[PDB]
Amino acid sequence: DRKAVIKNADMSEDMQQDAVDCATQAMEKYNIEKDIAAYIKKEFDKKYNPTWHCIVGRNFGSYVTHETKHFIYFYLGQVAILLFKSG
Amino acid sequence: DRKAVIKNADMSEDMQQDAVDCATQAMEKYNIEKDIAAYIKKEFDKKYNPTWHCIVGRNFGSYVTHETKHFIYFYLGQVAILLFKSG
Amino acid sequence: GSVSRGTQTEGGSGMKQLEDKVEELLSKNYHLENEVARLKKLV
Amino acid sequence: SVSRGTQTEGGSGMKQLEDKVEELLSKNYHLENEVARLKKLV
Repeated sequence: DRKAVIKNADMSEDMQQDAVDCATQAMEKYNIEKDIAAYIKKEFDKKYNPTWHCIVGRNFGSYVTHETKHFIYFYLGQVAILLFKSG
Repeated sequence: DRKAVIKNADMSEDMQQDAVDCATQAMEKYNIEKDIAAYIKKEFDKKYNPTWHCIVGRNFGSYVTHETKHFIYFYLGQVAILLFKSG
Repeated sequence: GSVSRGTQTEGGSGMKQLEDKVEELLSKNYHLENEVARLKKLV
Repeated sequence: SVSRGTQTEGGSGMKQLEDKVEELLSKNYHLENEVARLKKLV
């Protein structure tokens, strides 16, 4: 019911869908953002090497620095998801 | 109506107050979180070396990895502020 | 590679829609309940 | 290197509403069936 809208990305297409999948899996498991956030960061640390970070929520803003081709910002439903690599 | 409450910190005391000051300055200048977020990240990049990241908001959760003695999570009023180093 | 950038959420749109829909349902609900109570008495 | 998370004091007013609509929608459907069920006896 909660369809995927990518607001911004500097990332490969494969990885972008793979983020959107994770986010979806995480949201089937956990209701709490902190926990969705950890689920994803962890999965990406494994597949694509450290060091990823991930913020999940509805009313926040950010300023961050990422590695080339390792950044995504997208909504899964009315919930925003920031995921990116630095370290 | 905007007193400082530290929820969690792994940081020096000087730095911690200094964050709380930055946050305060930023919020005198900018209403928008994104912009408060940038103000701080930038300032800490300058004073304490890169690479800092900063998330500012009211309804979000996170999972992140930080450097030893470079992490703070605190509220300035009803607005939460995450700031930390990872490069 | 090193790229600095920010994000901002835009939530809040469609809230009156919900607020007004709750009001509607609450009201329809109370009135439906009374109809039930009224008919249970009959049967 | 220290991995950790945060969470804000839950939660949004909008989730509150979303969840309240869900609740009412559901109570409603069920209340209607009860009516028809008595309306079927009448």
